Amino acid sequence: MTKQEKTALNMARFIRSQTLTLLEKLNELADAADEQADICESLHDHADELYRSCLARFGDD
Amino acid sequence: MTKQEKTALNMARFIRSQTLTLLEKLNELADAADEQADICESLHDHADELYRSCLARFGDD
Repeated sequence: MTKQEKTALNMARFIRSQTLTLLEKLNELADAADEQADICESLHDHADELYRSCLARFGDD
Repeated sequence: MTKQEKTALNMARFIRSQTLTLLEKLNELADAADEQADICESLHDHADELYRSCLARFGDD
């Protein structure tokens, strides 16, 4: 892939990892952050979908 | 807010900022990352919704 695509792929990997870390933190606050943990769950799945879409488009090459 | 809520709010702010940076990068690659830029657009809006939900729940106090 190009260098510019590699930066974007690396950034998508990082965001997926940070949204998982934040989901864990919101889940640890239990009832105090319940709605927020539910939104973040969907955010993490959305981050994972973006990362896999970038890997598929820019990789194997 | 508590210290634990402040960590989660700060993390949600950071993720919102990183998803905007990644959206700009994917938009700069134009047709080469078009589907990915469309997914990331929705990701950034989702990140913004999470941050505003955390600010509303944990703030003004």
